Amino acid sequence: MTVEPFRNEPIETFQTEEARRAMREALRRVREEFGRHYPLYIGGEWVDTKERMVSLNPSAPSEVVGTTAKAGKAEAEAALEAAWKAFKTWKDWPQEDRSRLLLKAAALMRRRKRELEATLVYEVGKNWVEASADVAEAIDFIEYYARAALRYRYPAVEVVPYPGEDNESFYVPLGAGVVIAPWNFPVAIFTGMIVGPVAVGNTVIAKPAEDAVVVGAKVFEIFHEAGFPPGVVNFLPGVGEEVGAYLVEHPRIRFINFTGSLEVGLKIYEAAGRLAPGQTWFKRAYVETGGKDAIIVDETADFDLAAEGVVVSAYGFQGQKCSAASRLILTQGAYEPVLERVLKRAERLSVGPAEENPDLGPVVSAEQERKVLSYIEIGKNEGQLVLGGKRLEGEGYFIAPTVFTEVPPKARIAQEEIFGPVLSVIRVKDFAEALEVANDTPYGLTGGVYSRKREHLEWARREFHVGNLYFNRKITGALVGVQPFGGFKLSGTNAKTGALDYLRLFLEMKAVAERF
Amino acid sequence: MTVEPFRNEPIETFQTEEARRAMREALRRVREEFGRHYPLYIGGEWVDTKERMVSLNPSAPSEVVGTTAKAGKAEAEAALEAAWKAFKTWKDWPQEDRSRLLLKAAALMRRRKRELEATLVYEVGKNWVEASADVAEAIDFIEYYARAALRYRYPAVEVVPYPGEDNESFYVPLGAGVVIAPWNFPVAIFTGMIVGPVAVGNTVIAKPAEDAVVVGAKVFEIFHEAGFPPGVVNFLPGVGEEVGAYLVEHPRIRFINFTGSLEVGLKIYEAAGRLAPGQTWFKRAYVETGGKDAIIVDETADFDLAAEGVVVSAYGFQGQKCSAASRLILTQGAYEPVLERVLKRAERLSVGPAEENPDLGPVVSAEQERKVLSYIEIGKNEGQLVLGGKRLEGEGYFIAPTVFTEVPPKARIAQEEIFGPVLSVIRVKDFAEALEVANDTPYGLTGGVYSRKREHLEWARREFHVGNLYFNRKITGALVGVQPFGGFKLSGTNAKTGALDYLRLFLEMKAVAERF
Ligand SMILES: NC(=O)c1ccc[n+]([C@@H]2O[C@H](COP(=O)([O-])OP(=O)(O)OC[C@H]3O[C@@H](n4cnc5c(N)ncnc54)[C@H](O)[C@@H]3O)[C@@H](O)[C@H]2O)c1
Ligand SMILES: NC(=O)c1ccc[n+]([C@@H]2O[C@H](COP(=O)([O-])OP(=O)(O)OC[C@H]3O[C@@H](n4cnc5c(N)ncnc54)[C@H](O)[C@@H]3O)[C@@H](O)[C@H]2O)c1
Ligand SMILES: CC(C)[C@H](N)C(=O)O
Ligand SMILES: CC(C)[C@H](N)C(=O)O
Ligand code: NA
Ligand code: NA
Repeated sequence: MTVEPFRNEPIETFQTEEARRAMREALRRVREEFGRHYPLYIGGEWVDTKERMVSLNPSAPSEVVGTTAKAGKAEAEAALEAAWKAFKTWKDWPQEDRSRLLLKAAALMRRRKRELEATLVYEVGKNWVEASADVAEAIDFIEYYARAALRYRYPAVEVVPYPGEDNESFYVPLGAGVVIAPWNFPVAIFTGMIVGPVAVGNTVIAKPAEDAVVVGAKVFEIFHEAGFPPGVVNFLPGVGEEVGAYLVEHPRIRFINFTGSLEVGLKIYEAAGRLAPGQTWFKRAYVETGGKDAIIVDETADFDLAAEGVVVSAYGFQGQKCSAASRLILTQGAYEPVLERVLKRAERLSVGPAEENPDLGPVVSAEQERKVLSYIEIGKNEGQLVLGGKRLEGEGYFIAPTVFTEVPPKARIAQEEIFGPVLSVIRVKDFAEALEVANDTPYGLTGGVYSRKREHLEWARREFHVGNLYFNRKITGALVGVQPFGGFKLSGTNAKTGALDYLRLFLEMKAVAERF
Repeated sequence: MTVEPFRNEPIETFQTEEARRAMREALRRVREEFGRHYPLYIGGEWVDTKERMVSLNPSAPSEVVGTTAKAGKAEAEAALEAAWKAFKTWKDWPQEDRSRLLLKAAALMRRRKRELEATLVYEVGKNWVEASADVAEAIDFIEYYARAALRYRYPAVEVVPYPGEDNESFYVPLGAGVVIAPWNFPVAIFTGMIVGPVAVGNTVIAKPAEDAVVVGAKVFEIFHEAGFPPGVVNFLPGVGEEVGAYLVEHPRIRFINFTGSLEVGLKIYEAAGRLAPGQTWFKRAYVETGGKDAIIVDETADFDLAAEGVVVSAYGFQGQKCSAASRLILTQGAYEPVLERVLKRAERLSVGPAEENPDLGPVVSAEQERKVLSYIEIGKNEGQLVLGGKRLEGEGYFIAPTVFTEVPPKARIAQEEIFGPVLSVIRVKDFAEALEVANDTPYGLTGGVYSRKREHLEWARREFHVGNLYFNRKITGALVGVQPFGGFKLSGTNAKTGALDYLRLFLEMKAVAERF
């Protein structure tokens, strides 16, 4: 297979009339389709259930974006049977054939990109550019993994020769596994976690997050149209603690690919270490969990550039990113100039229904709103509230951009992942103390430094202990291929997505010697 | 660093007068030192304890071959402090400097190979060639990992460029971990599991098996002379379920590298999946466990070649190998010709004190003797005893080469790892049924096929589901570099030793972007 070198899918900014027109039409058609029902997808067919999952518009939660079927244990069992049956033959497809199937799925997704973006707008309250970045990242995962998988093809392993023998080592896929996905990047992360394993010959049962079931179904429409053989990919919208846990704990699930909260990731990793009755392997579990990500700014930085990057990092998609800047660590000389600029920029941010393309749409659900507002109340007794801290008026789950300052490094709001538009500003003496504070959390996902001092940058390169570190730019929006994504510590297992190494996680190696 | 391309250390056959003379000298030196006490090695110094571990000669168990100190929880804590203190600077050594240190250790080990082999003979009952293969493999791990580590050096990761930015991804070591080692290859596996992680910048607390504490101490003499910085490698002989479990469960242990029984591997993997109080990472655990390994012979095979390979595979080091052929699966046409040849060959095998270079020495301990004899009793109830099945005269734990025939595929002796000189012979209709029987165990470590039929060999290449498969040769003695070693299913986590991939298991990746 020979294709053009990988390039990232451009993120639409909607600055041309042509792009606005296309997006307006896409939003109109998605809105016109509110209330549609999407079944499960098991063994190559759409399968309905009596029970359903309801997906609300967080900008106007009286509105039902759509419903899906709901998978329980019986549907999990049907999906397992379909996936294992498919694995038997899918594993034997030449890699080039599997990679071409991914490339077809990528082409179909690209052709439906405005529709998928519009679905994210309505279903999870992304503004237009956040929706565009999500979809472009999904396309990037497909394009990237399609190509990366060829690097593992038979027989890929470099071995030392031996006289009178052929020695051949090669990779094989593991089997049928479960993918359990978050609501915050429900096209990008959902797609990536599915297609990586599938590319190299595994089969997958995919469990979308409850708040993002409709867009998960549209991804499955694409998979079905592309023509993945029956059983290779299966779609099981349902309750995480029910069908999700059932699959995690099952003796016949080979691997678990999870992205989500630390709380859930911990349970999954523990469960994966147990031998379920009748289980005949050691389960692999990849868990990519939260962060409490900091940007450090020292007195040498471009303060205007820093303030802009902090505001993008903290408030992009309402701070509902594992990569979001939730801590701003300012050295003494940076404190006043940077905080003043951040406050000035943040107070200008618009908040409203996502379809209007505001700076911030709503948070995703009533439960998320409750948790964020609760953390705001906690924060009021830990640090100094200097901006926002309020729910805004309206049916949708609108929360104002919020800033606390003089926050103690050990405060709950400086340690725990809030996952909302809440920035905690921490004042430190110097760059050495900035690094100490940056590192002193249980997490290690993303981080940033704004500084012109080469020695501070290079020190952070060595010692700011996060998996994804950025200098003089935003700490969100890691690009597939460019920035292998994944963290340290309680940010997860360091499964680097959008990197060659990712696919090795879903392979095992055989070594076969023939003595002639 | 530029060194000669990797080659495997030649295994001494002792066919020359000089080699025999050298072995006799080494045996004499080692036995003159049977009085020796070997302390713990913690933070660059030998540290003694009140309590001790005693090591016996399994060929003459009234003879003590040495004693060592005995690590408890306090010594585990001391080793942890030392290993984490050392990690802070050892991680920052240029890879070339760490690799040179391993190369020095390999040179020192090679200079002491006869002494090490003689220690294996007396301490764990290896005959001369089994001892030589063990030491040569340890040397190989050091030479191979020294070189392989350079493939990961800063900045090793292939990433996609982005305009106006430097994007740099690179590997870093994980931290301090525990290595828990078996008695059956107590130079090779002990050395490999330590030096792989250490090569790329980790530090290690090593817990040798109780039956092989003395030879483990001698490996540490080599590490000390090579000049590993204090705390980089630590030696903690002690009780598995005490000090071993304490380290496995510890919140400050970053990774576990284990080779041993399934029973213990299951406990370790389960424990590793738990977040210990105060733990701030997801532990990595690599567990390489047992096998129930089969050789298939069909009616097209060279029956004499097959019989020789089977006897080597089944009874080499008394069958106390995770790779040992414990099942012999014969198609109808192969059954009589191969079984008659195997019986003729096996009945000629000598058994006695290991230092006399018999075909078989003793099993390693009174406990192993009890286990093997108990399985022989079970076997008498499940199949037909046709050879051996008896303890042999003398204080040493001598057990005759044993063959059961007409063994049902689901018999305990056809399913459970006996780890002694006990071969179970299974008659099957044809090659398809042979593969079915081969695959139907909880294990998947090694396997073999004797056959001249190309289609049967290539069918097995695709479908005989073991990590290390061998055609028309013995299924034991995997060579570093040549045959990446590690299995499927309950044979462990497929951490392929003696392969480039091994070192990646002890690394995490950081991605650092600078926007100019
Ligand atoms: N590290 C990363 O790459 C990354 C990326 C995106 C999001 N996240 C994390 O995701 C979190 C927000 O996502 P979320 O709210 O969907 O997370 P969540 O943990 O609440 O749920 C994630 C998924 O797990 C399922 N689930 C819930 N309980 C389960 C259980 N006991 N067993 C099996 N499955 C279960 C849910 O139904 C959902 O599909 C944040 O913490 C964020 O940091 C991390
Ligand atoms: N897969 C492989 O590469 C491979 C290679 C060699 C040996 N083995 C296996 O090794 C086994 C024989 O070795 P063994 O008898 O030394 O194995 P074992 O499991 O009894 O002990 C192995 C090591 O673990 C320690 N240990 C025992 N209980 C422990 C506990 N609960 N927690 C932590 N550590 C504990 C022991 O003290 C020893 O150091 C066989 O099953 C064989 O198949 C596997
Ligand atoms: C998907 C998400 C984690 C995105 N790649 C980011 O870094 O913000
Ligand atoms: C050390 C041991 C596992 C050896 N390499 C073998 O295959 O027998
Ligand atoms: Na929704
Ligand atoms: Na001994």
